[PDB]
Amino acid sequence: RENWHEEVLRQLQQGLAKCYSVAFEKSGAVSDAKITPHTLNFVKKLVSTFGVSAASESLARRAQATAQDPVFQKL
Amino acid sequence: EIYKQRCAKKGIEHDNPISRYYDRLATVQARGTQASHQVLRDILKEVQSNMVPRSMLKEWALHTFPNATDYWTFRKMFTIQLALIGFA
Repeated sequence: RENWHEEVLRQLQQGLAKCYSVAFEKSGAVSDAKITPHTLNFVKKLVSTFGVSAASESLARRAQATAQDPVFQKL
Repeated sequence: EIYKQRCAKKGIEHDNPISRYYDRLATVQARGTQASHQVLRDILKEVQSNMVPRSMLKEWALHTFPNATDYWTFRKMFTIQLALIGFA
């Protein structure tokens, strides 16, 4: 599984693709088009979760320890 | 990825044509009118003339396959595979 940088990058790209689809749907009304509730919820999920069976438990423990990174916190 | 490599070598951003398309639509719509088919044609012609020339993929293939046999085989395979993909 990918590290948090790559996860946030992937989610940003997916949200941008969805935004482009909405933009072409609202092509009639550029400069007036607003974001759909779907994109709003997507970005809310991204900001709430900013990227971050013994193997899965150890991976979860590592991810919990990963949040201590000050650079990740500032970003 | 081919298109992005061509843009990086040229130094331009790959999402520029989309931005140009929406900027032109906003400019026309700001004049209180909807874009006609001719406006879309003019936008595509502008993108082709300025940002994305017709020959990007060809120039990439010419660089990538300098051997004539390799170029021919690649192009023929590409043609038939695209025929099947478009059919599907």
